Amino acid sequence: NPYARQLRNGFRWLRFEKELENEFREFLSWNSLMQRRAAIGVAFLIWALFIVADWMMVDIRLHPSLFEQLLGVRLGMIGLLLVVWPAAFLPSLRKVGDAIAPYCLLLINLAVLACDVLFEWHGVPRFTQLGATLGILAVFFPLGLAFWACVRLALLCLALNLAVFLLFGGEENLRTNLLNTLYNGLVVLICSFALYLQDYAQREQFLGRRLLGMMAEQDSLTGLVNRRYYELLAQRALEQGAREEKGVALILVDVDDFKAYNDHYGHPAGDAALRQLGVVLRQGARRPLDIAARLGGEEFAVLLYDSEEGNTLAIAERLRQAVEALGIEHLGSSAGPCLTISLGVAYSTSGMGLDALYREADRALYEAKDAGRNAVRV
Amino acid sequence: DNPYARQLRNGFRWLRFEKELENEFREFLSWNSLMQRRAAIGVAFLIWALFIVADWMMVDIRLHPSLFEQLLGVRLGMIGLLLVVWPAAFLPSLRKVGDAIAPYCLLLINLAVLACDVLFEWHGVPRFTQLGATLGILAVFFPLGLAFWACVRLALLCLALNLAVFLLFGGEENLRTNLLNTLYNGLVVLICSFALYLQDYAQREQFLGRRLLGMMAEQDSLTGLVNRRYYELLAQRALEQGAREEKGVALILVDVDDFKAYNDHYGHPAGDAALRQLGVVLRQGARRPLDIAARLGGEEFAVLLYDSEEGNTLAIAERLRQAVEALGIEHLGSSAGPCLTISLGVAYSTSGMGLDALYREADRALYEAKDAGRNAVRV
Ligand SMILES: Nc1nc2c(ncn2[C@@H]2O[C@H](COP(=O)(O)CP(=O)(O)OP(=O)(O)O)[C@@H](O)[C@H]2O)c(=O)[nH]1
Ligand SMILES: Nc1nc2c(ncn2[C@@H]2O[C@H](COP(=O)(O)CP(=O)(O)OP(=O)(O)O)[C@@H](O)[C@H]2O)c(=O)[nH]1
Ligand SMILES: Nc1nc2c(ncn2[C@@H]2O[C@H](COP(=O)(O)CP(=O)(O)OP(=O)(O)O)[C@@H](O)[C@H]2O)c(=O)[nH]1
Ligand SMILES: Nc1nc2c(ncn2[C@@H]2O[C@H](COP(=O)(O)CP(=O)(O)OP(=O)(O)O)[C@@H](O)[C@H]2O)c(=O)[nH]1
Ligand SMILES: [Mg+2]
Ligand SMILES: [Mg+2]
Repeated sequence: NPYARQLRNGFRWLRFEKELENEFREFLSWNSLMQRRAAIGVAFLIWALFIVADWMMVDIRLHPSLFEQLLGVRLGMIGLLLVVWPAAFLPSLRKVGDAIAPYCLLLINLAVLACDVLFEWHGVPRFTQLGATLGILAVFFPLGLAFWACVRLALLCLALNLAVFLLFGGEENLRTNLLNTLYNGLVVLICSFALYLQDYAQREQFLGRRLLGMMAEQDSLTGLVNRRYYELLAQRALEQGAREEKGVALILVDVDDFKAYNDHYGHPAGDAALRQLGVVLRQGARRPLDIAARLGGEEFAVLLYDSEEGNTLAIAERLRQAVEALGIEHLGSSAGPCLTISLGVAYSTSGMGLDALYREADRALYEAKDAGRNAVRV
Repeated sequence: DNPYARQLRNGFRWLRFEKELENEFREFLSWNSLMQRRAAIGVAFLIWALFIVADWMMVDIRLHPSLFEQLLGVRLGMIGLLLVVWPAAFLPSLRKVGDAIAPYCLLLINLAVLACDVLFEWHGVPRFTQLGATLGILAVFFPLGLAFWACVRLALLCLALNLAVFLLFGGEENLRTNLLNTLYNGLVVLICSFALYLQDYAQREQFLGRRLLGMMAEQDSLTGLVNRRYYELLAQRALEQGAREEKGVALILVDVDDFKAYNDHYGHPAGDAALRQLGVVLRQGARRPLDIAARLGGEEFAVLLYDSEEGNTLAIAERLRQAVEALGIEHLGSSAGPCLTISLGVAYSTSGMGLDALYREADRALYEAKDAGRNAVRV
């Protein structure tokens, strides 16, 4: 089981196998549709709050040109925010949003510094140094991106935020911006702790549900289908077979003389071979809508879909030969040097239930097992 | 079913478990969060040390020596507080004490963040690191192992102090800057609350899943009592323990008689229905200490007994046989009575004797009870 082995060996440093990671990314994108809706809404609200704050804070009568330039930049992203808005709600193109989400964030960061880079252009001192911080925290919003995607994005944002102040506004406020950029560095580090626990929990919650579902779908010792799933699926198979008007053939597999194997070879060794029986039974089960299941204990049942009586006899004979050709020693057998297998085949028609076919299948094995080696009766 | 499975099916939006589950979860949270306190103490010591360096970096000691001294006293005070709480957090013996002051420790850190600022306006010097108050809020969201609502209510209280101190002790010269920064900090809390919710929700589902996955796989059964493989581990351990203290172990196998009639006349859902009442009445009849009851597979089950004599084993076998006989279930196809009949086989084990020998004797008596018209118990 690919899911089980990933959980056992651990997934530290937050990385799956190539196929599992691709499945996880689809899982991440599927469950982050609601988060994208909130992220677009909050970004529109935040930038709207920036505009009203700027107008009510800076005087226009003395610096009208500065106000006009700032107002153009802010509305520019707001209009650009309404053009990426149709690309985040339509499910038809949600895939492209996985690659443009970094584009839609770093561009927002670009405008955050653009508003400040104009206060010193017009010779007006700043009134809030917390603008740069809110652009950085937008990176950590849960847009369904991975751990390393968000982390590498904020670090790039941090570098660009530091760069804009070094080449601009020189010999003025340099100490206060460098400290604020340094303070932001701690902001990124603190948020990295929390995001790590989020992504680690998310992956191992995804791994659990896949493993839990598979475990209930199959049995444990072998890879066949457990009892309660087999009953439900066979009823669906019978209903489907009646819908398309074609008979369903049932063949049951039973091991003969298992006390001798148990008491002479040991309890763990006696059925250690059960997996070997499972694989050689499964390799003979490759047809479409052809199932392999264990009914609990020594006896197994496999269901054939759209097969004729000649085919059922042919496939039953070769699997009996195949298990005989395995040649596992079993000294207590009265029908051969090695362990022997009994088969019982029954045919089911449309509108005829599971109970009747099982009744029509059991005594063929009973008449075969007794006074018989590996005989098969229809 | 399981309490863990019950919660998962019910759902846990708003992040609240049952009282017993939440107490287990909180202990689970504290156990796994022990490593996080190592980093939390490290960063808080490092951050406050860096605050001291920054304050001395530019503050004019010549012009304002009193301001520098007062700030230096406050910052070293919490570092002293960090060195007195540090021995109370790394010791596993009082880990409950270590997180008994976690809201207390964070609030004090927030207090010094504002106290090392308001003194700038006390001495008439404009501040230079308005971002300082924000760092006192982000400390609340550090993964200290607290619950979701504990962190959320803590940061909101820290938000209140920022607004209160700047409106009252913040004078009137830099107010318009203060409310803007406090309003921006409100967005900081809101943004971090989104990520916090996903963290706690993802964590809680795992604990329900891990408890459910482990218990269903290793232990228990879908309808029965215990998995066959786990029964084998217990039986080997019980035999090893029994041989160590030199006492016999009694084994009893319970079998259903004439099950073909029940299956083909009453149906499969009736057949598995007969199983689960059979399981519960066998479970209620198994109350001895270190008593193992399991579903081996198919129709037969085995119960393991520790420190019992032949008379007790025969006595308990008879009453459960009468109990299941007293249970009125229509099994009209029976050839041994009006209702379904149950066969039992009891075997005794000695010291240093393998499970195959006792199992062979146990089933041997079972068939010799079967051919005797059922309803028989043999040793
Ligand atoms: N059982 C749990 N283990 C957890 C939980 N959170 C973290 N961990 C542990 O985190 C481990 C991840 O590997 P590391 O120790 O390298 C992770 P790091 O040291 O960077 O941070 P922690 O996750 O705080 O240990 C993993 O072995 C888990 O046992 C949790 O909620 N439950
Ligand atoms: N290790 C395991 N042993 C099993 C399992 N299921 C059944 N058994 C063992 O197999 C036996 C039950 O099957 P039967 O007694 O009907 C075996 P036998 O081949 O003699 O039956 P017929 O061929 O129908 O006469 C019994 O010894 C069980 O302990 C299993 O999943 N694992
Ligand atoms: N299968 C997953 N569901 C998730 C994940 N993250 C969030 N959710 C969903 O979160 C939901 C729990 O919250 P509610 O249903 O009350 C809606 P709320 O807005 O509070 O949460 P979200 O649905 O996460 O926005 C739940 O239905 C999940 O489907 C995830 O990683 N996997
Ligand atoms: N509904 C279920 N039927 C089961 C289950 N396990 C076995 N069986 C049925 O039990 C039958 C196997 O034969 P049994 O060992 O029950 C023999 P029975 O008690 O009918 O006759 P005696 O040998 O005279 O005691 C067969 O019809 C199986 O389908 C199970 O978990 N559920
Ligand atoms: Mg058999
Ligand atoms: Mg029987």
